[PDB]
Amino acid sequence: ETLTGQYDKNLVTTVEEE
Amino acid sequence: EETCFDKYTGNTYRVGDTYERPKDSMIWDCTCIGAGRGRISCTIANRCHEGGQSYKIGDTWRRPHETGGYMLECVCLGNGKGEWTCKPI
Repeated sequence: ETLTGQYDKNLVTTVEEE
Repeated sequence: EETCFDKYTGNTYRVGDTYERPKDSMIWDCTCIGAGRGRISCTIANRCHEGGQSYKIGDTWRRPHETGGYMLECVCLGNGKGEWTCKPI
């Protein structure tokens, strides 16, 4: 089989800080 | 002359500067935006993070399957979710 993975569903990938 | 300050890298940036930020055991791609508030935008959406390593979308690597012992080819597809595959080759 082809193994697969990805980030947790609830991980935010893009954030802004001010 | 508008700048940002990034407390994780400890550096000060110019609007438009891009740089890596190590945070939460990942590398982020950051952009100094400014926008009247020293705004920084950072993203892991163009990367994958697996096995203690940060990969960019398009990266490929090869490694044996940890049980089967046969060779895998792995690829960071990304797709906004750190999507990687490893395919027997």
